Amino acid sequence: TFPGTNGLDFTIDGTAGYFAGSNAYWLAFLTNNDDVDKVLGDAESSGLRIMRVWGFNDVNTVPSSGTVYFQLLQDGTATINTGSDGLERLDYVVSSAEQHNVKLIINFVNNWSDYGGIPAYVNAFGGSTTSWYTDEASQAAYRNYIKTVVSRYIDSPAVFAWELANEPRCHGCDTSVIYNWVAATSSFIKSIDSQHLVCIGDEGLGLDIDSDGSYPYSYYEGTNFTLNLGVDTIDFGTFHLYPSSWGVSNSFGSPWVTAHGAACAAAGKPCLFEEYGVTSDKCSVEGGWQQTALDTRGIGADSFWQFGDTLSTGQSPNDGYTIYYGTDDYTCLVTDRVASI
Ligand SMILES: *[C@@H]1O[C@H](CO)[C@@H](O)[C@H](O)[C@H]1NC(C)=O
Repeated sequence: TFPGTNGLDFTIDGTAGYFAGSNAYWLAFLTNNDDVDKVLGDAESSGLRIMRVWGFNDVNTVPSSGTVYFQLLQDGTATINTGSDGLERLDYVVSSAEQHNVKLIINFVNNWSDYGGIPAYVNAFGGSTTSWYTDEASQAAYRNYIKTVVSRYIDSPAVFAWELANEPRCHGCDTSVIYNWVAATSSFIKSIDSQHLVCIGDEGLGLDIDSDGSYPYSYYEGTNFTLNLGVDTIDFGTFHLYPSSWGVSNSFGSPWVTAHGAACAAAGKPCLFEEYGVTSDKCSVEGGWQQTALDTRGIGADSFWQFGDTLSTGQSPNDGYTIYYGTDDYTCLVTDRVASI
């Protein structure tokens, strides 16, 4: 039975529960299978049921030999890499997730320039980071890429959800730009695969319910959380949380979770608290957020940003948010936490 929803709860194998997960954006960019297995086994033994990974890796020129990439976007043409240093790495991750009782969230483009993103489509096809949503050349490539990836794992019970993008924004755009794109893209996915969950991947910006007046609740980044969540072909909401990056205090975080949970409840769909992080005082600050998420109606799961581990190639990436397996912060925010759910 694939992961699903039942009212405000998520389900895995047909059973409802609150699920803890993490993010490991880089998992399908490794080239060592043993390291993939270590990460997913460490997640599994720690009680992480969901892992969110990048399902994209867009380049404007072919990288060095040995470097993983999933799509070359160059001079008006897309070329998808299905070889051993292309989407076969994502294949191994899905296989390993099936062997390790981990369900994956797999997304299809970045908002940001990291690993190409909407900027790499602009470089290849023209336009701008706001026009992208409605530009024919970009959207055709994007959809073809989506169909290419979805078709690889259409029958896998290890896919939690297909996710449109990482943190899509449309700065200054009418909120209908993203809304129509969400509706069209999610309907496209459901036309290919009627059975897996689909979500957006946005940060949750643009929310009137329980607003504190601060900028994250405004609609000027192009997203309207309640509007988009009403799309029939989206199964659950996503929101992220970075107070200092956003110009707000950490005290905004728990109320941000409360406000999104209320919005999810109103929509009749679960919310995934899909990224959150601070770079210091993690146990205390993130622990507070985690408790709010467990206590809030409509929050069905959460996944901290980000998982860390020791790989054969060295420590996995440290962006200051990384919580490494075997450390005290990992005990606080993962192993203790999951055991107590
Ligand atoms: C956000 O969507 C809600 C519907 O869920 C709508 O009532 C509100 O007007 C929208 N606001 C903007 C600026 O899109």
